[PDB]
Amino acid sequence: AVSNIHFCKDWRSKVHTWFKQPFRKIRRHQTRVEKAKAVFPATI
Amino acid sequence: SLRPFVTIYDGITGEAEKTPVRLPAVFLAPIRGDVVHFVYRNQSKNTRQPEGVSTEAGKQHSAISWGTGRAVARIPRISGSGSGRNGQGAFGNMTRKGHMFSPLKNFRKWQRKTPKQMRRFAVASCIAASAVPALVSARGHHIAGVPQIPLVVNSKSISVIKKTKQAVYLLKKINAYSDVLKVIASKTVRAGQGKMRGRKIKERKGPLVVYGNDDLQAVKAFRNIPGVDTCRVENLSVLNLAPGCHMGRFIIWTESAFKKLNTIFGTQKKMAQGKSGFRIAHAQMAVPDMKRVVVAAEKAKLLRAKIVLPKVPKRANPLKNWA
Amino acid sequence: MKFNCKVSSNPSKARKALYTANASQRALMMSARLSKELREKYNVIAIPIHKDDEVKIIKGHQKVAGKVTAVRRSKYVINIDKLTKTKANGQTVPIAIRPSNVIITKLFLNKDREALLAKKAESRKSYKELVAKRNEEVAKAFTAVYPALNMDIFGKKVEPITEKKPIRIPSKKMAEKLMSKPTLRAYKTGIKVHKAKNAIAAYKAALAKK
Amino acid sequence: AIDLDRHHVRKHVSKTARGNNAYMKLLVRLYGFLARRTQSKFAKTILHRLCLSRVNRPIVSTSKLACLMKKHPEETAVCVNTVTYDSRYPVPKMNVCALKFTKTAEAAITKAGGKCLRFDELALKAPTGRKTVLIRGKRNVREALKHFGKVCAKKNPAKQYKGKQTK
Amino acid sequence: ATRFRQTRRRRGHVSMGYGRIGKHRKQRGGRGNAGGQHHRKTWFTTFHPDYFGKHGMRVFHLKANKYYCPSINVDSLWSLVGKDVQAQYKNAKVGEEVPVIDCVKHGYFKVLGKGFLPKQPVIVRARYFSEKAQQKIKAVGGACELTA
Amino acid sequence: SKDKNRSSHNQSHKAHRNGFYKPKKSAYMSTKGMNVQVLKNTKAQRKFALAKKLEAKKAA
Amino acid sequence: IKPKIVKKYTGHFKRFDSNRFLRVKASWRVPRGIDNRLRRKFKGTNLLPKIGYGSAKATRNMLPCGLYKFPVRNTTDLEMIMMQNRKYAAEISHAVSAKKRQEIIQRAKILNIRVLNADARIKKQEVAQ
Amino acid sequence: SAPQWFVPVKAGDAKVPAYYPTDDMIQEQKKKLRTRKGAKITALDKPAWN
RNA sequence: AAAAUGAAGACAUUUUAACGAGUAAGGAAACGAAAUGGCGUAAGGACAACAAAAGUAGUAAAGAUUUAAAGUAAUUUAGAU
RNA sequence: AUAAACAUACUUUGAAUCGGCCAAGUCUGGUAAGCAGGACUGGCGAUGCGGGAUGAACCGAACGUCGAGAUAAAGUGCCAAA
RNA sequence: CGAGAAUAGAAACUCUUGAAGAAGUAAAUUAUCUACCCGUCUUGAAACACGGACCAAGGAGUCUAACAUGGAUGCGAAUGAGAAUAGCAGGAAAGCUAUAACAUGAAGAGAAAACGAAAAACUAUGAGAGUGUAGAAAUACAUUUAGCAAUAGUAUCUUUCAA
Repeated sequence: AVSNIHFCKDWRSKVHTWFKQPFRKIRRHQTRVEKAKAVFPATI
Repeated sequence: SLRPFVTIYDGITGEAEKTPVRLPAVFLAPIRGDVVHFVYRNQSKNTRQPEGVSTEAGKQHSAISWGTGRAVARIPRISGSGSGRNGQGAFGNMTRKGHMFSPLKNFRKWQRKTPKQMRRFAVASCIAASAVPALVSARGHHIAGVPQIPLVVNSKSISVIKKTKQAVYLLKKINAYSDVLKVIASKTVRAGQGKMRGRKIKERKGPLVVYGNDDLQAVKAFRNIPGVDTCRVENLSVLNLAPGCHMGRFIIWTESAFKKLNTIFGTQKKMAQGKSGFRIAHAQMAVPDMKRVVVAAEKAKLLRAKIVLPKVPKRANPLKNWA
Repeated sequence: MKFNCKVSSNPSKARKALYTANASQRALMMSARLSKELREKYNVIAIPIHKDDEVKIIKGHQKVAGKVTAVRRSKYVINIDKLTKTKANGQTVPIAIRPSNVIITKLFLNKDREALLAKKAESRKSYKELVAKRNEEVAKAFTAVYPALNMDIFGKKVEPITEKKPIRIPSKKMAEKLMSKPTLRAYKTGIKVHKAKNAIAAYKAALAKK
Repeated sequence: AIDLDRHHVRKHVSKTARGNNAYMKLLVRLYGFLARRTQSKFAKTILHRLCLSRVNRPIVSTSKLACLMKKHPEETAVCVNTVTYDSRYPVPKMNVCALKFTKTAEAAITKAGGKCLRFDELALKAPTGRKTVLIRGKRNVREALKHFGKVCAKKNPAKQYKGKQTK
Repeated sequence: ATRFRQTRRRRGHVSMGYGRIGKHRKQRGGRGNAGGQHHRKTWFTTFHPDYFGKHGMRVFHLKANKYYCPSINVDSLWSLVGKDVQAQYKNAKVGEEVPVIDCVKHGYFKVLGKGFLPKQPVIVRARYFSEKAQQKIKAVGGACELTA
Repeated sequence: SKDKNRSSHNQSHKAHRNGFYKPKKSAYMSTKGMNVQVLKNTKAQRKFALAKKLEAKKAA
Repeated sequence: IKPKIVKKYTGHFKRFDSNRFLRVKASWRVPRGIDNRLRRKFKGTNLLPKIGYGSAKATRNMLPCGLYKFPVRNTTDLEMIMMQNRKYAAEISHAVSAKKRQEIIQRAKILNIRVLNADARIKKQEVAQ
Repeated sequence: SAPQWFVPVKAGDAKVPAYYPTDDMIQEQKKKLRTRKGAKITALDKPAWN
C-alpha cells in the first residue's frame, strides 16, 4: 500500500498528550457541583 | 440445571442460615486461562505513570568533530580549552556524559486498551475458578478448614462490624484466619533497587472480601488487617480475582453481594442486566470429562483392545547363527 | 494507610526534613518517656527532654542512671554525667545517647513544664472520654442485632465453625487440567508429601496402640 | 554420505489443539483416542479439523445448514467451526453439532424445535458417526484473498491495497 | 515485548541479519515514494498500475451528505422487526391490519431487491425503491410507501 | 571498471531445484476464443437441457 | 545399585584465543569470523561443543555418589524427598546459617537421607576440640 | 504396615515431627548388604559344571 | 517420520527406522504427544515451613579470591578464606 | 522399463543476492599472458578430512561423539606406517 | 541315516588388588603426533591489506504513527464505543456502568448524470456412512448411499461505451 505519512514536519513539537484528562473530570464535576450549591436553578 | 444449594453462615454465632441460596450461574462459566492472561497482561499496565529523560540531556554542547588527520577518532569533540572537558567526547551514544540510545519519551504508550466483552469474559472465568478448592489452594491459600469454598456470610453479621477487633473475630469464626496469619508471618522486605523508590515491604495475598451496596460501613473495619483486600461486587476485575495472573483467589462473599451476582452477570441463557450486552459463554465441551464417552463406547464394543508393542528381535546372522 | 494528601510518604523527603528542621521542631522530637512513679503523678506519657533532668538508660552497654548535662539538638543526642570515656591522654568526654533509650525519673519543672504537664494531662482525659462515647455507640448497635450477646465476646477465644458442608460443582474434574506445569507439579508433590506423612502417622498410631 | 533428494524436515500438519484452550485440548484428547481405537475415518476427520488454525475453520450459517439438511431429515450436521445465524432466512428443525453457537443462532435453532450439540455429546451418541453429515464452510470468501497476486496481471488481477490517492 | 524481537536472537551475529556484501545502509532507493517513474516504476506498474495520471471531473467542494443513501435488500427487511412479529402476522391478507416496516426510522433510505421475501403481505415505507424491489414486494401481496 | 556482461552458468541448476511447473488440467480446457457458431450451439443445448432439468425440479 | 557413568569428553571447551588475551574470557562463544581457524574446523583446532558430546540420558545430572542433587533450605524441605532417599541427595543452600544447618543435618539422619554439605560451617572444633 | 521406603531410626532426644514415632517403639535393624548366594557344595567325586 | 500408551510418571513418555558438513539468511512467545530447545542481567505482580508465627540472613547477606561438582554449551551448584 | 506416500500440488509472508573465480579430449580477439569474453557440466566462494613435501579450485571423499574391522586416491631404502 | 510330532535330560563359577588410597578426575613437567593473527572488505589474507600496547566500566535495530500478512483471543450481520464526555463506590492517573455520534463491514459498478443483483441454480471430480464375502491378525474385494471444502466450466441477474 502506498504510504501517506505527514511526519516530515517537526511533529515532536506538535504532540499533545492527554495526561490531564483524569483531572478534567474532577475539575469539571467539582465546579459543576459548586454551581449547584451556589444557586441550584442556575445549573439547571 | 439443578444448580446445587449454597449455605450462608452467621459470622458472629457461626450458625448456618436456614434458607440456602442457589449457586449463581456465573460459577459455571468456562475457566479460560488464556483469555485471563490476555486481559491481565493488558490491564496491569494501566497504572503506569509517564516517565522520560530530559529532552536536552546530553545535547547541551556546541561540539564538532575534529575531522581526520589528527590521529583521533571522528566522534564529535567538545570545543574550547582550559578544562578537562574540552577535547573530550560529545553527543555520541557511546561517549561518556552524552545522550544515550533513542531517548525515552514521555509520550510512550503506558495504558493498554481491551475490548469490554473480553474483559467481562475474564472476570467470569476468574469468578468460577474461585469456587474450585483445588485451584484456590494451589494458588497459595490455606482453605483446609473453611466450610464451603464459595464462602458466604450472613448480611446480618456484617452490618454490626464497626471495629477491626470484630472483623478479626468474624474471620476467626469462619476459619479464614489461616490465610491472614500466613500473610502476617511471611511479611518481608523487597530485594533490590525498589527500596530507594519507597517500595520496601513485600506482603503476600490473603482473602478478598466482596461486599454489596449495604456493606459500606464494614469496609473500614477490614482495611487495616494485613493481607485482607475488600472490593465491591460490581468493581471486580482481573487485578483482584487473579493477582499475578494466577487465578483462584480465596473470596469471602457477603449475602448482599452473592445474591446480586445473578443480576450482574446473568446466566448462560439470559443476557446480563448489570453488564448489558454480555452473556456467559458456553464451554467448548458440554461435560468437561472424557471418561463417560470411553465407557459408553466400550459398552458398544467399538474400541479395540489395548496394544502393547511387540519386542522387535535384534538382527542375527543366519549364516553363522544356527538357531 | 495515609489519606492526607498534604503529607508525603516518600522516605527521602522525610529524612531531608529531619536534617533541615529548625530548633523549634527539634525540641519536640527529642522526647522521652516518664517512669512509672512520674506517670502516676502526672498522667502524662512522654514530654520533651530538658537539661538538669534525671534519666535512666534502658538500652545500651551501661544502663546507668544519671543527670542530663547537655541537650545537643544539632546532633539529636543528649549527654549524661555518668556516661563518660577517658580520651587516652587522661581527660574524659561525655558519651552521646539517643533520647529514645532513656526514661525520665526526676523532672526539672520550673514554671513552663508545670503548664505543659497540666495541658498534656487534660488532652489525655479529653481523648479518653471521646473514645468511650464511640465505644458505647458501637456496642449499642451490636445489641440491636444480637440482643442475647455482649461485646466482651470479641476479647475472648473464638470457636471455629467445624461443619464441612461440600458443594458439587462441575469443574472439580477440570481442576488438574487448568494448572500450568510449574503449578501442577507443585500441587501434585504437596499431595504426595501429605499422603506419605499420613501413612507414617497411621503406622505410628498402630504401633502406639500395639 | 548418501545422495538424498531432500533432507528430513518437519511435516507441515498440525497434530494437537492450537493455543491454550483447556476444553479444546480435551476434545483433541478425546478424538485422538477414538480415532486410534475405533479406527474410524470419521474420527480421523474430526480430529484433523480440530487441529486447523482459526482462519481455516470458517463459519457456517443456519441458512447453509438448512439447504444441506433438506434431503436429510433425521440427520446430525457436524461442522467443526462456529455456526452463525442468517437473519434473512428461516431456520427449520434440525440437530447441529458445532464447536460454538452464536447467541442468535442457538436461539433460532432451539426455537424451531431442533438441538444444539457439542462434540462430546456427539462422540457419546455417535462415536464412529452414523447419522451425521460432515459440513465445512467456504474458504475463498475471505476478503484477504482478493489482494493476493499482481494487480497488473492480465488474467486474474489483484485488488490494489488502498492508500495514498487511490482512484 | 522487547524480549521477543529478533534483536535478542541475533546477538553475537556481526551484521544482525542484514548481510555482509550489501550492508544495512541509510537508504534503499529514496525517501518515501521517491523514483515513482524512474527506478521504482516496476513497483508502481506491478502493484498500483493506475497511480499516475488523472481521471474524472473535479468537484471543487463535494457535498458528501447528498450521496448518503443507506440501502437494504428485500430479504433483510423483516429483520428490522424480528422473527417474533413476522410469525405473528404470518396469516394476514388484504383487509386486516398489517405491520409497517419503517426503514427511515432504522436509518435505511433506499430499499433494493435481492433475495427472496417471505410469503406474507407487508407495507414498506422508505425514500427510494428499486424496480425489482417494488416488484418483489408487490408479487408477495404488499404495498410500497414513499417518504420525505 | 569493466565487468562481466552475462553468463548462463548455474542457471539450469536453479531452474530444476523447484522443477518445471507444469500447468494444471484446467489450463488445457479453456474455451475463450473458440469458434463462434460452435459456442452458439453449445450454449443453445446447455440452455435447453437446464430448462428441462429445472422444470422437473419445479414439478417435484 | 549404581550404573556406570560414561563421559564422552572430560575436558573444558575453552574460548578461542582466551589463552593469549586476558580480555577474552574462557566461557565458550562460537567464532563467527569469516576466516576463523576454529570455526572452519582446521586440523589441530577443531574442538567445538556439539550435541553428540551429550552424556547418556539414563545417567545425566547424576553425582558420582549415584544420586541426584536436591537443594533444601529448612527441615520441611527435606520431606519432599523423604520417600526417594535412594534417588535424591540433599544439598543445603549456601546461605543457610549454621544453626539451621544442624537441624537439617540431624533431621536427615532420622529420615535416612544423604547430605552432601554435612561438613559445612562447622565451628572451631578442628584442633584441640 | 510401614511404607516400604520408611525405615525408622532412633533419635537421640533430637526434635522430631509429630508423625515420626518415638524411639521406644522403634527397633533398629542390622544393615544388610549381601544379596547373592555362595557356591553349593556337591559330592567330592562329582565334577563341577565349570 | 510412523506406530503404542497417555491426568501427571519424567529424563520433553515407549519402540522401530532413516538421517546429522555449511558463509549470507531464516526458524518471536504459547500450543501432551507440544509449528526448534534453552542460559544470563535488572525491575513489577504473585508463589516459597500448610497444624494459628509459613523462603534465607549477625550461629554472618550481597560482593571479592580460589577448590571441586553438574551441564555438549551458554552457565549453575557447593566448600574454604 | 525403472524409480516415487515424511510422494505429490502448492498458497501466503519474507530474508540475503545479482563485484565472482577455477578446471576442461571447448570456442572467439590477441604473438602471447596467472590476458579479455562466451556454450555445457562439475567445483571454490560457503569446505573441513586422506594424498600430491608446501597450494581456494587437482585425485579420493564431504564431517554428531567414539570402538573394532575391511577400504579409496596413493604408496612400501631412512625421515615415514607398509 | 533319518525331518515333523509325541515322550524324557542335564547351568550357576574361580583367583588377584584396593582407607597402608582401587577405578576415575584434575594441576605441573616431560615425551610422540598435532597447531600461521584475530575482526573486516574481498574471487581470493597468516599476508609486505587496514584497526588492534594492556585492563576495567560505558557502548550500537529503539519509540511514536499508518497499512498488510500471520499465529493465540472475544463477539459475529455485526464488532468497537477506555470518542469526547457523564455517573458509582473509596479517599483511587487504578476498577465498574452508560441503548450512542461515529469508524470498519453488511452491495456493487460508473468520470458523472442516472442506477443498483436468483433459473429458491446446473455439470465434473471429490470428504463421510452402511451391508456382504474372504483372508483370516490387521486387512483385501463386492455393493448401497451422500455428495461439504477446493478447482474448473455453465446458465441467470446489477453496473459500464466496454466484464
